Amino acid sequence: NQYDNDVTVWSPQGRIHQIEYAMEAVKQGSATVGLKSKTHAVLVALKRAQSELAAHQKKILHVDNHIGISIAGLTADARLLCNFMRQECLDSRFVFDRPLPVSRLVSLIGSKTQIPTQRYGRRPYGVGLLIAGYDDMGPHIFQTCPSANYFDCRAMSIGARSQSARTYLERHMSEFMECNLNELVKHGLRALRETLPAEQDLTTKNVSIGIVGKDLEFTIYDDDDVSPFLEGLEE
Amino acid sequence: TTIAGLVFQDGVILGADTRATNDSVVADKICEKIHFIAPKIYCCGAGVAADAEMTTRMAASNMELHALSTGRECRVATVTRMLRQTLFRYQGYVGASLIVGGVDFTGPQLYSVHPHGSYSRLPFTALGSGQDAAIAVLEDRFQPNMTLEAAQELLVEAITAGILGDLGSGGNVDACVITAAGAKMLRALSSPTKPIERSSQYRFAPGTTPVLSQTVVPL
Amino acid sequence: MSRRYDSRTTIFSPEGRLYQVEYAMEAIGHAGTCLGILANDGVLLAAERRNIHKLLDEVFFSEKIYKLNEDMACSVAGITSDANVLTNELRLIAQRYLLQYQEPIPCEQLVTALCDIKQAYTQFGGKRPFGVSLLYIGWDKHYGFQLYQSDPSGNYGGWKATCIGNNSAAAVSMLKQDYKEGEMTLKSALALAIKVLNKTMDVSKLSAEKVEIATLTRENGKTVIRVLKQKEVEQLIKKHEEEEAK
Amino acid sequence: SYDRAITVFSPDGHLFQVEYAQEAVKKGSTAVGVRGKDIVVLGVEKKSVAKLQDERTVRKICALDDNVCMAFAGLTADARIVINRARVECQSHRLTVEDPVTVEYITRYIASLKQRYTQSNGRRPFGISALIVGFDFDGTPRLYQTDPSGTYHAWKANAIGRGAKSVREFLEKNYTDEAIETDDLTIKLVIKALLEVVQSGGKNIELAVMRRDQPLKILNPEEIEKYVAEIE
Amino acid sequence: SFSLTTFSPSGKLVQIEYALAAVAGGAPSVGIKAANGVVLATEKKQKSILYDERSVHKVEPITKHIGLVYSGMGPDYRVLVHRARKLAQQYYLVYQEPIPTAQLVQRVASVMQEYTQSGGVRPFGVSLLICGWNEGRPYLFQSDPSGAYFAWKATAMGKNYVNGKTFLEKRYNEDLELEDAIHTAILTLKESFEGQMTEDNIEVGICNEAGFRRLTPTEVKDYLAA
Amino acid sequence: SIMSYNGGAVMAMKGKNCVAIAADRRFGIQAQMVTTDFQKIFPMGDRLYIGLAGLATDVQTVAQRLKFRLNLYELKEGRQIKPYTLMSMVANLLYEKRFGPYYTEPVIAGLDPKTFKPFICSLDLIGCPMVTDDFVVSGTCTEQMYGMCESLWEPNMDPEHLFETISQAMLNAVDRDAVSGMGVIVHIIEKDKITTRTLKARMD
Amino acid sequence: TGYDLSASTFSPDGRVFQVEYAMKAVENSSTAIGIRCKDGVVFGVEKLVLSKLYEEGSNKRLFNVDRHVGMAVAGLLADARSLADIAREEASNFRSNFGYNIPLKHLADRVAMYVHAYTLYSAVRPFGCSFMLGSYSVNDGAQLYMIDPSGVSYGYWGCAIGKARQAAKTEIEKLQMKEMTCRDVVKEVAKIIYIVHDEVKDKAFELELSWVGEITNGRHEIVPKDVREEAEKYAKESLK
Amino acid sequence: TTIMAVEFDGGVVVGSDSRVSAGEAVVNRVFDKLSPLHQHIYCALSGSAADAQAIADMAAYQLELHGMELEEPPLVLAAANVVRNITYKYREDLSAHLMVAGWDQREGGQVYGTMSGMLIRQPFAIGGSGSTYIYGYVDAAYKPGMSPEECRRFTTNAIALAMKRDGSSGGVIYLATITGAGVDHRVILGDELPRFYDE
Amino acid sequence: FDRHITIFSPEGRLYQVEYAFKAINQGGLTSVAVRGKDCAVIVTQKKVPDKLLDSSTVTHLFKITENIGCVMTGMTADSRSQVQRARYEAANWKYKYGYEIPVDMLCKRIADISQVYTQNAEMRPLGCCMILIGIDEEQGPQVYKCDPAGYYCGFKATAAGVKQTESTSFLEKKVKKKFDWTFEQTVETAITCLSTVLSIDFKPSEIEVGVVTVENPKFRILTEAEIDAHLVALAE
Repeated sequence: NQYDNDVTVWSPQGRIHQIEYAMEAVKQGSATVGLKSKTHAVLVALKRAQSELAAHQKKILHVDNHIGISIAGLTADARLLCNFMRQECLDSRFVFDRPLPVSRLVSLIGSKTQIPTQRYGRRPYGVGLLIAGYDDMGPHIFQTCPSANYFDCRAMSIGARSQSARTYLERHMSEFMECNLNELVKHGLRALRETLPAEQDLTTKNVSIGIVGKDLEFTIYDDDDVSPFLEGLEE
Repeated sequence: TTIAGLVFQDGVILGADTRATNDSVVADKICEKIHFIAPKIYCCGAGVAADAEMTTRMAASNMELHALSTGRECRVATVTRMLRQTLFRYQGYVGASLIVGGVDFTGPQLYSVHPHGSYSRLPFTALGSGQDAAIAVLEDRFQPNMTLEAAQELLVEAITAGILGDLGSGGNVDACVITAAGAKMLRALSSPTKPIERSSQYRFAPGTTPVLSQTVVPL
Repeated sequence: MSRRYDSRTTIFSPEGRLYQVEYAMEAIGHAGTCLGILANDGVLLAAERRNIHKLLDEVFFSEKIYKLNEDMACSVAGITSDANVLTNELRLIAQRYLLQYQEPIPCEQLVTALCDIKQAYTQFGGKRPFGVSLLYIGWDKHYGFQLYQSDPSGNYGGWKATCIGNNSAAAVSMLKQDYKEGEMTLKSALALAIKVLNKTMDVSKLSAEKVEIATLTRENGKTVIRVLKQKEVEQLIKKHEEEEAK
Repeated sequence: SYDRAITVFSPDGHLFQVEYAQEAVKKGSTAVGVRGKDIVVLGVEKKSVAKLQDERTVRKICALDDNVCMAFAGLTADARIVINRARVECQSHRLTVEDPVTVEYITRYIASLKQRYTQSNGRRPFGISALIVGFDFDGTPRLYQTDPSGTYHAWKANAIGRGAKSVREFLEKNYTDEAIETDDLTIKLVIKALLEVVQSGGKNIELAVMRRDQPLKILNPEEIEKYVAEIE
Repeated sequence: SFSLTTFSPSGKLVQIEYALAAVAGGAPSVGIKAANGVVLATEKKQKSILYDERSVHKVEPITKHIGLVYSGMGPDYRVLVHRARKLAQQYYLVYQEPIPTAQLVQRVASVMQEYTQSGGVRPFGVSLLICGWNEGRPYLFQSDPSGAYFAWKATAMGKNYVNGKTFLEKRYNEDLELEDAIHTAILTLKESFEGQMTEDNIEVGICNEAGFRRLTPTEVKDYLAA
Repeated sequence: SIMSYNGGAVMAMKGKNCVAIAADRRFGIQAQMVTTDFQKIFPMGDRLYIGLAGLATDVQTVAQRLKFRLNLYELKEGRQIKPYTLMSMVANLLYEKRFGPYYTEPVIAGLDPKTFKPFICSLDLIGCPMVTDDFVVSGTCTEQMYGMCESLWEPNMDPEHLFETISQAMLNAVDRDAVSGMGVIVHIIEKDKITTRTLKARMD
Repeated sequence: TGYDLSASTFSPDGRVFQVEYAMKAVENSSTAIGIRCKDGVVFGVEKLVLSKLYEEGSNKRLFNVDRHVGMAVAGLLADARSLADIAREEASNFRSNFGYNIPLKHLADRVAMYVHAYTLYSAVRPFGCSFMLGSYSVNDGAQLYMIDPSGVSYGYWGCAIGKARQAAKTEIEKLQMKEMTCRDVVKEVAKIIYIVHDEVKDKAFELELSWVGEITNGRHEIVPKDVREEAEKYAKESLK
Repeated sequence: TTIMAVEFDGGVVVGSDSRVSAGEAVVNRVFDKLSPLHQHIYCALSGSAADAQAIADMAAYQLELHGMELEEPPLVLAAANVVRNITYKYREDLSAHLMVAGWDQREGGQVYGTMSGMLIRQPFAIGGSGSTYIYGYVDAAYKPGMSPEECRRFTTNAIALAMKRDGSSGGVIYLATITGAGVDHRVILGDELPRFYDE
Repeated sequence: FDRHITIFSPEGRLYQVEYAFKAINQGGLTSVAVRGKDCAVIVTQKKVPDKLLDSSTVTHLFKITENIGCVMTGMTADSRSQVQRARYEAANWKYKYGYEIPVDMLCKRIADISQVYTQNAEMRPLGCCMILIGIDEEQGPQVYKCDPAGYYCGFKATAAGVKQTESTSFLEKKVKKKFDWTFEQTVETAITCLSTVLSIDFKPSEIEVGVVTVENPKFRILTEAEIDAHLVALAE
């Protein structure tokens, strides 16, 4: 009714509906999934094309050698945080000559996300961010929210039709830690199967992935190297 | 330029001479020095001419604002914290030198302000170019809590010793007598120069000037 | 903040006009009746005083008539508060002109300078517009004797004769009928103001105290402005007093 | 300060504020202009004053420079700000570049202002549409029309203000190579372009002309009647 | 950051129209300019006998020769005291002379004009009577919430000003002594104010050749003989 | 210094009810002379004048800001400014720019706008107001102008004496100066009118 | 009525509804409790398990403001993480100025200044979380204060916040917490949370405890895994 | 220009000289250089007299605003930091040098040299152009664990020795002693100054 | 519309300011203060909802400066805000004018801060009334009360809260008798006032009593042990 106009107005139940609808816009778009083992972490992003003539949108944004992120939500809203996140990672190596820790970066990104919220007139960021990274303590999977909340997860699936995907992730979570880089991609791609209906399932064309590891810097694969990753797996 | 001040039992008195000079010649014979702030508080400046003038007038307006706003009469210790914070902000670049004193409900208080912004409380002081000549008589001949009329003639001897001593002190000598009951100003208090006359009388009749053009503007 | 209470003057009506400006012209019509006449020998200005009471004083030179500068003057009908704002801004623009060119500002230049400031608030800023309508008189080196009328929307224009405030439709109609273009001068045309001010005022027996008259004429290379003597204006009304009988 | 958006979108996509701005453009007086062969001619109707106004301030045909002049139809308020700040650009362009001003260069900077005023916070779109016309290098004339929205076009013959579409119907039908052949036929076309929207107006038509190297020249009322005398 | 004052369909200013409506709902105030001085009489009404009278005064001086009274919202008048006093000191800096009455009220009313224009600020709910003495000419001015200051030989405001003006249409004559003008203003407020009439409730002050001087309750008690 | 760059001088005196002002017309650059037609004295309106000397730029600059702020005071109040009040304006104007000071030595003389009452004064390069009821001299020849004035000055003299007095003052004084001379403008301020004469001096 | 549309608008009954809604937003948060005793101040937090996919230690509600100052929050999590950095930058500016650790009474007062500053205007909103600030020092001892959406400091011997509040506050009043020692406080803090939460809507949870006091040598420190599970086993005696 | 501070068990002792000298001609020969930062906290001015007085009031303000918020006197370490943070900030345009000493209900008597804008903790500190010649006397005479009277002995004698050699130091001594009880004041007149070897 | 923000009502009122007057009244605490000959006393209701709450952690008596005490009644959110802002002023007063701020100017500056809340529509009035006490060398004991509207005046006996209407009546009954002004016997009058209104006989921890005297210009808070002495032992 009259409580949905802006962020500052609180509902009589103590809820901000603009932040609530900010989480709704994240469910309105492509579903991405990511997971981490004791060594390697993989981010599986689902690329979607509006038509067959138009190509697939880019859901992966390269951050640094040790850090990468996938975006689910309003498309262009991630561009502002992208150039900011890249600038923060460069400033870390520009001063400390050291890559910024993964947990410290997300804490700084969650700060810039929360600042415009309480201040009237500034629109909250309506895109969700699934970011991964590797450090001396191993890989990390950090899922964020438009409310600026961010967690630490072994595996997480966000977006539309992520219900059956999360159920698959929970039962197989015990394997996600002990599997090697090859098996992480396999079960990671089969987790993306539940995010789409029974007609269109998965192809190497519309599905891209990225990986980070112990001695391996974050890389991005789209079609060529992804074809042997998908094939050889039962669904 | 030499100004002086002193503290007596019931109040303070600030002495000054009348002569202002452009550091080569005498600019004015009768030029006044002592300024006005409050009914119970008057001040006198020294050092740079205009820097002392504007500084006292800018502080005198804030005293009237504080007076009427509080409904209470002005305080003497309040004056200095206005002055120095304005002068110290300029870091002594302003050559204004001020000897400030007055009477409040607490009692007689006589301060002094150097161009760098320093302040000190004391019964008597003198500043200016010829200060050291006038400070001598003041430091030597002062007694604690002297009689009012005894301190008046003491100030007359003070600046008089600074007149012959310095090339910047001359003309007449006036003082400002401020008391706990009220304030008073004495003009033409000391007239050391008696030779103001003219020997030869010269009356130049019209026509001795080679007139060229003439025009008149009516009103 | 509370956009609920924001009137947004910059919004156009569905008829393609401004809300505040349209209501500003009506507020001017409620003000007193003021007229002006541009003649050969100079400019003529007369203004009614709608304030009538036995306790009034008016220690100033005039109520609705002000002096802009040496060579120019003005009248006012509208909100009395916003008039002092425009009067000060006219005195600022005219004197800042004297800095650069060291010459008196022409009549047309000073008028168009404030009208840009008037409508600047209707263009942006969110602040309410001005409800003041001003008449302009004076002399310049080129165009000479000039008479100008301004509008709250910022629009203006030259006028040989005009009227502002109450009774605008009746006065201007009565003005044109007997108005002599480039012919009837101060002396004669001064009788028209008294004749018009008596018709515009609904209360009969027009009083010299209820009206005010000021003229500006440059003579012998010097601009002369004065407020006419009420004792003489009474005799100037005594003329109109004997006009209906003879 | 005052910071908020003024012009916002609609469920059908059209702009409420901008359409009401162009509505006030049509509510103004009818102004016309054409691009002649060797010259340019502007004209605008005059609402008939009764034995009062002075024509110095009322004149709606101005000149931004010796090369380029302009006319406007709409609210007289916003017209004077554009004329002033465009003349500043004309002198600023000559200050920056020794070469004279270009009609296309000055025109775009004008309409660009109205685009800024539309998308700026707290500003307002103007209710004016101006015809920018002048001479380019080698003597090639150019006629451009502005828009409150900030776009600008090129026109061989143009009409603005009230009944702009009505006169445009007379334009497109009666504009041929026979039009704007000579300085006389160019002026007579501007008069006839003002004869459709005129109701018992008569002498109210005022005209202006710019001839080659010379700057904008105002035709005297008797010189106007000379070309108006021929109708039938 | 937006001005809430807009033009009514009749042309009136709605925010300022209700500004004077708050002024008329306050304590009555009157003034008279006669002979060599100007008198200002106000009525101070407390809510009980537990409030100190001499603590806060309605009549306040601005400069030596100028003083002001008010009827309306109390706190809104305290803002004008600081701005009027500070303006007079900025005057004394430039011209080194006491401020005239006409110059003061002009720029003081300009503060009223600014807050009826600049956004995010409500107009004032006060109306002030201006008393000043300059170059042998008595000055009695009346200011409103809109910022329009007029000239009055005598005036009434606050509550029951209609009956107050009626008294000034008769009781006020010319060549009237300042002392008789004070008792005349008391007769004007005789009908308005009811209950117990004391010297503490009424607050009177004057300005003359000697300057603006506020009257003490002891002196007022002698002026209550009528 | 820069005060001696353009040279020039301004002199003003007071009679009984009247005051007098005179100044040299010379305008030049250092040793080189340019033109003798320069005007160092500007009218301030009825019964008031102001002189200026020193750097010729600030003479044509500061004096232009006068009538700027003067008219604003003459438009708001329906009276002319007092010469005692005008002195505070110039002293305040020089102390807004005090930090990088203008170069000039103002001279103010006139009458009480109220009636006949005369008043005179002068200011300083740094803006210090100085009230002297006898005479004021300013310029590069200053030290030479003193002895002439103080010897021939008298408290009360009719306009007839003030004619020859300040004339003979200027003449012999300005002689010994290299950078001042070549024409003199004299202004005499009476109650009901104003007398302005031109003096014949050596061209040198 | 439209009187609740803004915090700058007062109710005709003289109330502020927007700030009251922020307190109702805290009522949606999970239950968190804290207790102070002679040895130090003991913290506890109920950590709800939304899904098994969360890593151990994720959704940490224990924030470290400074060396001697810990904090536990109940409300919107990001609003607490944003203010946590504000408190850290504030305590850092204190030591950079006066050269020592800010006391709890001084820090909780300046944070309340920032909390209430957002309740004053219409251009911002109040914090949707109510938090507790503990501290320990040899100069003071165990100290515990509480800040609310209105930005007011409340000292407590023991306290409860979150959804279930009044029920946990009464259980704390039934036993004197000042005589007991931090070693025995974590036993009761664990027993209370088991009594507070039952399985109706939420499924499972875990106990998050924090230590500040003499046992931690005057430094904010999380509970070790060995002692935490030991205190939970003693708390499982009430469950069995 | 001579200032001195000595630490002992219950508190500290701060001496000063009354001569304010600029050039070879004394400006003001009688002045009290002790400027209170607070009831229980004082400072010792040195260097340029005018520039040092401004820092004292700017410090006494920032300290007073922080004092009433906690309703307790700030730590002596907090006083030296405020003096240092103000000094080091403006130290390029201010040649003033200060000496901070005080007592608190926790640490006790402390002395922190702020000279030039640095910070140091010393049992005794000296400063000014007159203290340049007392480095020899302070080492042999000073011994720890002296009573306030025994400290004032070592304090007054070192200052009475200072003002003899220095031309810019002279006048009378102003003493301040802050203990748990309160503040004490002693003024040593020129004739009351202990006299040393003049030959 | 006029009932929400601060704008002039058609009757001349201000509803945003008046709804604040009900907000001070909404706090559920009644405060009284009486100005005596040699002293000024403040007695307010000290409420402790739960035993887990602590005494010294919640107090209604604040110190603006050493010689000026402050008591607050309303929603505590606005209580602490003004006191910090007042301490930014009273301290600033000494940095400029160099002496302890008088009670006259302290109430004037705090009012001006509250006057901007009413004039500026961006901000809101504060929901706590402020009663400032102190002493000066001329007028002696000073007692003022500043409303959120910005008005303040010298009050011989002032009251606030829900019982303010009944509290003012009993304060009039004591002054109507020309009650002899002495220090502790006046402290009774302020305590007996709240005691007779609510008909309770409060415990020593249920009230908070501040004091200021000519002998002690520094503000003091009466000890709860001394409160018990003058409640039980002297009810007379």
